Amino acid sequence: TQSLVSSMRGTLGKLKLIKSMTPMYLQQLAPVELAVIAPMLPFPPFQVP
Amino acid sequence: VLLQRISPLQIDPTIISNTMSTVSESTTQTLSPASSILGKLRPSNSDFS
Repeated sequence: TQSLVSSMRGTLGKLKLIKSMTPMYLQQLAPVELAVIAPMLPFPPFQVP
Repeated sequence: VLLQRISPLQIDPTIISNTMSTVSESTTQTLSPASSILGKLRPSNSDFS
């Protein structure tokens, strides 16, 4: 109906513009923290590409 | 009864009541096309007989 599609577009256009730091963290600080932690593990890392 | 013994199909009376829960309509209206079918088409589990 009317006034459902409009609120749906508003919810999606706001949820796109939500202010969360997690994608910044996952590209700037989480790789260097994994590189800090990874030598001091009792089961050292085991990777296939 | 003999078809009912060996047939794999069964009832699921709740599937219409589940699918008619997301029909967009207004509370202000007097008619209700989502709720008229559920009164017109009520399941009672004795419908395969």
